[PDB]
Amino acid sequence: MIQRTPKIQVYSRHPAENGKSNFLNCYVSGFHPSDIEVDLLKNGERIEKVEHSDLSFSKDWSFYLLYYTEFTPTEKDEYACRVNHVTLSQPKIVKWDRDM
Repeated sequence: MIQRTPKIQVYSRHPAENGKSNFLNCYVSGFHPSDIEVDLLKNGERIEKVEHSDLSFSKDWSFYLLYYTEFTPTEKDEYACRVNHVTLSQPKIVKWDRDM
């Protein structure tokens, strides 16, 4: 058996075909087992509709999850990714850097 802690990246992108749109992305990578809980938070509160969740694996040992949704951020609001996994003794909260 193997277990691997997820790596978590939080970042924003504008789709080229719709440059005014802005997406907040969670990239949760390299984890095992696949059982996982992932939320986007806005001001400590969970975001309800998250347009997309794309799950894949490399070889059998490793999963990859892209979690993302459109958003309109102000300089006041705060966004984060919360991840819970059996490898983590406490839920991992990764804040969005407004420069990324």
